[PDB]
Amino acid sequence: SLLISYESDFKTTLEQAKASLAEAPSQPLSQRNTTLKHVEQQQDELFDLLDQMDVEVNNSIGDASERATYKAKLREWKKTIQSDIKRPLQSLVDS
Amino acid sequence: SVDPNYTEMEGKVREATNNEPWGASSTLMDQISQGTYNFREREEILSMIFRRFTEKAGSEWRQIYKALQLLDYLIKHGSERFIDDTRNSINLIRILETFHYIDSQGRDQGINVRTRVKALIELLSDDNKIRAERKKARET
Amino acid sequence: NYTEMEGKVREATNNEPWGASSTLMDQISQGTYNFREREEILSMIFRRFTEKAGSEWRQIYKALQLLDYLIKHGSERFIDDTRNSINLIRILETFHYIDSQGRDQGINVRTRVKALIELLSDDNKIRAERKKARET
Repeated sequence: SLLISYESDFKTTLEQAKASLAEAPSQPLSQRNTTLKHVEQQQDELFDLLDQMDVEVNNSIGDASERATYKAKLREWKKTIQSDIKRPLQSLVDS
Repeated sequence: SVDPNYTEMEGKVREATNNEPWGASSTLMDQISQGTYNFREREEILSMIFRRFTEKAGSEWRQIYKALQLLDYLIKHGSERFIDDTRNSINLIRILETFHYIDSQGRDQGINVRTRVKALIELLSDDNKIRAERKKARET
Repeated sequence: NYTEMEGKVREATNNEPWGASSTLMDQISQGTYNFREREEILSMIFRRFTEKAGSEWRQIYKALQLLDYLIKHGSERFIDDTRNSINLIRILETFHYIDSQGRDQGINVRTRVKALIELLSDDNKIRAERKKARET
């Protein structure tokens, strides 16, 4: 399904950004800039994927109990992006 | 009487905004955009850019024009933090709205600065537009 | 004994590999941002225009390619230096060479040099090529 493909892209992207974030502080500045810039792009990609998934969840899933389950997951993912990507990235770019 | 001791990044911005008529290269601009992802380099990039707005005038207009080009590029390719820093200083950009210069042949050159400034201010006031422009920048 | 940067220019003009790496050319472009390397690149490229002739047309042709790339990607100071020596490039307009099989290879130089001069001698075209390199 499209949804599954979106979710797979999301999780893959989330893992990569977290790995880049953990690795960034130990890279030389020249390399660290490139790394943070890519993480910032991935942050934007992750938010866009939530929008996309929400649209797809709405169109493709008729089960009202199941649609609720997906919604909670999206909401938790949004919070994970904020806390595990956006906030640590901002902090690194700030110092 | 010390040397001004320009850093490498500061030298990059001086270069990207010198008085030559051909414009900063793609790769130079890209390199500057990378600098916006750490505190020191980004502070240096902001100061050098905004120094040109205040230190240059008249027949040195192309330096201002180039500083505006750099700034626009950085909105599209630099850090979100850099964009917020630039907003906080919109005032320093807005003063250039009435930049005027007529060259040694009658041609209006100040109009290049002015329209550039006008488009830059429009961009900065519109989060949705910035968002879309950064998307475009990545694809291309 | 050639400097490192001089070596890179020689490399970018070699018969082999026939396509130059944009990676090598980027290293040469970065060299145009400081006096020491810029002069070396400039003088290597113009020695090529002077010293090579006839059956060595490949090095002249690839030297012209490098120059074109550097105008588009390198420092504005390098462009100013190149234009100051535009007379030395114009000399190549008349480069003549017919090979072992009666084939005109000199034309590859003449055509290439005509385009570069058209570019180099027009500020608007240079600005547009530099921007377009960024729009990639």
